[PDB]
Amino acid sequence: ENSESLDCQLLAVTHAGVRLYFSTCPFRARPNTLTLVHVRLPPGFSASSTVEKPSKVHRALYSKGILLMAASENDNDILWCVNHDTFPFQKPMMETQMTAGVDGHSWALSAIDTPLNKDHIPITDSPVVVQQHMLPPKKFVLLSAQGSLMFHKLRPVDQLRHLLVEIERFFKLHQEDQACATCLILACSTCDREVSAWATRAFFRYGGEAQMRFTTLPVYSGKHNGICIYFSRIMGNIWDASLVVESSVPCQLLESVLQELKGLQEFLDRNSQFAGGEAQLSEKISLQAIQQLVRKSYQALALWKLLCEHQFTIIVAELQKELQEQLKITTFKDLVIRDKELTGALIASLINCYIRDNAAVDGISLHLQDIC
Amino acid sequence: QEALENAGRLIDRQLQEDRMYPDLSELLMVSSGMDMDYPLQLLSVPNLPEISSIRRVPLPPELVEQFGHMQCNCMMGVFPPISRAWLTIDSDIFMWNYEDGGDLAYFDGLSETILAVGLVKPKAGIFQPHVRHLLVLATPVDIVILGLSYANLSGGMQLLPDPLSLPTDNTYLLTITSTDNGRIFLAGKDGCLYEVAYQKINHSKSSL
Amino acid sequence: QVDLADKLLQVASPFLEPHLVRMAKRYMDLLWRYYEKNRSFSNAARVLSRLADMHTEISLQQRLEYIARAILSAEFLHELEEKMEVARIQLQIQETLQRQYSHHSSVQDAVSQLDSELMDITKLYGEFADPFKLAECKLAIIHCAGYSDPILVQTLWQDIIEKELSDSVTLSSSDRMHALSLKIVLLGKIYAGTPRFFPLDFIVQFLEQQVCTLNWDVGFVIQTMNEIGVPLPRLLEVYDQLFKSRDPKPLHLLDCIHVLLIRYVENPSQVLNCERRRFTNLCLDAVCGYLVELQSMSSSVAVQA
Amino acid sequence: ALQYFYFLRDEKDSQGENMFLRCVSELVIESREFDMILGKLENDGSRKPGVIDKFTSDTKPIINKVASVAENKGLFEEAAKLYDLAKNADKVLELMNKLLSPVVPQISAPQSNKERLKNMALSIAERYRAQGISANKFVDSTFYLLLDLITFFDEYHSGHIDRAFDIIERLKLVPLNQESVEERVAAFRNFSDEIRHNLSEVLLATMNILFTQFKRLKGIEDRDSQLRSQARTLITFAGMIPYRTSGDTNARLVQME
Repeated sequence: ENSESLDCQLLAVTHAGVRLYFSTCPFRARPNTLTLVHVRLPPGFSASSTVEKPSKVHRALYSKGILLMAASENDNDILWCVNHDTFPFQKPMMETQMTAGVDGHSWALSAIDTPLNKDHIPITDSPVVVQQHMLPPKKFVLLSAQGSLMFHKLRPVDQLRHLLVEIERFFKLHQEDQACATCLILACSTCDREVSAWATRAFFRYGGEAQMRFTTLPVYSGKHNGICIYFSRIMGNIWDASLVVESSVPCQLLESVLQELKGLQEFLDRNSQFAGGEAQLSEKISLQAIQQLVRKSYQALALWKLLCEHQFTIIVAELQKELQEQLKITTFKDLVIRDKELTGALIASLINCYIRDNAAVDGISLHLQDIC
Repeated sequence: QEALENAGRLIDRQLQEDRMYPDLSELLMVSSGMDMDYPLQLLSVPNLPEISSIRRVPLPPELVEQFGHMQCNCMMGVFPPISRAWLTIDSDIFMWNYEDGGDLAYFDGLSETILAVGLVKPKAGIFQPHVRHLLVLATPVDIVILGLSYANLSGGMQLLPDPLSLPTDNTYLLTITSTDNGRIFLAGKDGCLYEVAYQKINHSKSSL
Repeated sequence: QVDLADKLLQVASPFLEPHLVRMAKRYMDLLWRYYEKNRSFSNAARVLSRLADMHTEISLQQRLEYIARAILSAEFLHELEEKMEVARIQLQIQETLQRQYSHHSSVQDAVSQLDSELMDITKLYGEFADPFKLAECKLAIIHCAGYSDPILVQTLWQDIIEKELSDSVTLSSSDRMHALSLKIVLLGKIYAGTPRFFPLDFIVQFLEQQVCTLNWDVGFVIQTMNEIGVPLPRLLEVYDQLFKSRDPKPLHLLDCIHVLLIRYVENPSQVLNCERRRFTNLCLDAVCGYLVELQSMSSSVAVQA
Repeated sequence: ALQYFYFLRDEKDSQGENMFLRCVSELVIESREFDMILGKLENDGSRKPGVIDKFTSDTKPIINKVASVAENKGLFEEAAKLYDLAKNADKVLELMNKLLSPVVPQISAPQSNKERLKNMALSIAERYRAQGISANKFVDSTFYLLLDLITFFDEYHSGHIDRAFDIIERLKLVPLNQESVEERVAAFRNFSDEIRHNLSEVLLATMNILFTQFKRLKGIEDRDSQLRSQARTLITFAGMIPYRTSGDTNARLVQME
């Protein structure tokens, strides 16, 4: 796809297992002859390799260069998969290639799920790290005559999990900030063993003892970046989008976001003492700001959870006046970093009118009192 | 100074950084030689292994049973959007739910051997633009187009003939593909290319 | 081995009792079995106590659940209750450790230590309270110890108050007002029963003096003590003594007592009415006049609901 | 009576005024004609005025007085009614949760679809929750749970075996999944008092539908295995908390055949 790479139109896989990449240039009516941009060789280990020999047609490339190779030796059938390590790929390129369990003939491969690619531009297309949360888990289909095999991509969280006992390796490849972020997610992550959560909490809070230290240096510590990255990634889809059109996002989604942020809110609230309370002070300020932000998002989402319950649409239509243009082009972030007066008026209408039912209504009145 | 604005700025900056991330493929990256973390052994890359095998589902015997007798031709495949698998033995075709397996659908419509099957998107503006996907089936004689959909009540699979038959006797349609324009291009064992338009007619692109 | 163990509870066999006893020190299952096994309360309790005291890792939450269970079955009692008290302290210390930001996650070891077992009071005090400056905990601990020494007790109080000052910024005069009252009331509830940690006489002025460098509303100081669990009658006599005893202005005391009397009369129906509104605290004690004529007998202690 | 008492004011002056007030207060109390005297049903739109309100004023204090008294007697319904007028929304739901909560646990054969505590439950939720709801989230949550359990009852019996499982699972109270039965233990003690009481019937409802639905069929995809695993997890659950339950693990009777 041009989204993945503007220049590269096609990839050819040979019987040898060599991958050829060709660039092109279209126009409204004329194609351009393809040129061979690059070539990749099979790892026997390296180049002269006959490991991939022979390679069957079954082989296919998964959007964002994930290579599934079906090889039929002249002794048996072998399956290999190559996935670029996106993380180190945040500059150098590296591919992790491993053998796979399937031994039977491989009829056809397909992707059960959309591709994980983050952006629709060559820039940040491949960042899996960013869309690890949002993008659905990647699942791959291998069809054999005998049965269907399902393969699952391993997320960075899983990688960290394996590494839980040594996380330097994650640190090395991925970087400290990312390690912190994943560490935070594991700590919060639900159905996890206490050992895992505690260890991840320990890493997040203290890093590795007498090894990797967790710190602001005369920039902000990895902890801050990790937490912020986490927050940014979850919200990334919704953040820019307009809140109201009916609400742009569905109720299920609202509940999902609210629940997730709630977990984070509680987490930070609980271990706020550690983070808060000059590089050190700057870290304190930054963390304080982030925590306030998480709570604020919680509040906005909470209100929306409320609105979903009922008769929101009718009031909206009747209410909107001259201010309306401003209202409609309000983004979620606008709520995140609030536009207080309009909401207050609207909320008052929700209460004044019958729409809010029972417990909900009490809550807004509480809200207006508290932060209004 | 305000923390709230401050936090917003931090996230936005980071978001920007995430978006800027380098392009996946560059010739410069492996101009000398490829860095490979390649083990022959499963789970050889302990922490790193990109993929794991979650499960294996065998073809249901109930499905297989109606594949027992096949003189002429066999073929099978997976439909990516459907999350269903298909099996073709001679004239008949089966579709089976990936997740279930018990649930299978059978086509009794086709009289003749089935050369090829394919899943395609509907055209922008025909009577069936609404349907999510179309199933193209080619036999020696004809090409049939049906509609696939999911019942919202049962959540079962609904197949309806969108009676559209295209005579393609000579062709021996080897391959079928589509552009999401809704245009369908197929090739017979007759050289490189042909294109179908439902609005039946076949027109060779590569000129007859 | 079969994990048939639950069935074991059922077995009547006279052989069974000695079996459990010998095996008693995944034995914990045997013991969960044992206390349950004992229909008798006394025997059951003795086991859970040992269960809690035991050297295999068992979470404090469980250790306490054992005690909660053991206590329910209520010198054995003596040991059990002391245990509950000390265990509770660790829970508090443990909770604070989470909030504290001075701590490092990797020094998880402390939590492991806390949940792992009951600890020496001195160990808890010297090791935890002082280094982590948990003044409240230290105070509570010394309550249980029953350490009387007023200087040490007071000195500890001074630190708590001083620490409180540090965090405050001023806008939150009210905010701090609440937080301050909140902190004091909590500790106050635990200690207030005993006079040594909670010298009401010594403490009240100390608090007023502290808060004095803040915006003031009358009744702010006394209300906390009332909430603390101190009775209206107790507060009254001591306060009156403070009033009369001091050679000085105590405008503050007069005001607060004024607020106290007003607070008290409304709360019980007994005291209620007219001779009162006039009262704007002085030695024009409404109660004092009442006492002279009828008698000193107020009534039973009145406490805030 | 109200009309006559009102004349008392005709003698203008204090004393008489209080006498009037006391008389009305005395009338409300012991006559217990709250709706007529005090008012009724919000449908938003505050109170629909009672006869006295038409006359007006001290009416809130009388309500608290009456309501508290209702509490002594235990005349629930009157209390709920009184608190609604009081506009103590949180209090109403809480009393309400209690009323609906018991009567839920018990023995079956009831609940016509039209009037009573359940019906009362429906009234309040629809009524308050949409509108600027002043109640605690916690209070409302238990409220919804009680309603969900009730709808489960309606459909439990009157057929609809399949539907009952779906709803019960939605409750997220009982382990349908794996051996996560124990997590259901950890989250059990935490449970509010109102629900903690109700679980007995939740179990056994499950083993019932589970039984009847899984009547061994006659003569193909039949996954009997599920709706079987569910019973298993449920039994482990029941096995873990029998002591903290009324004492009817006669789930066993329904369990087997």
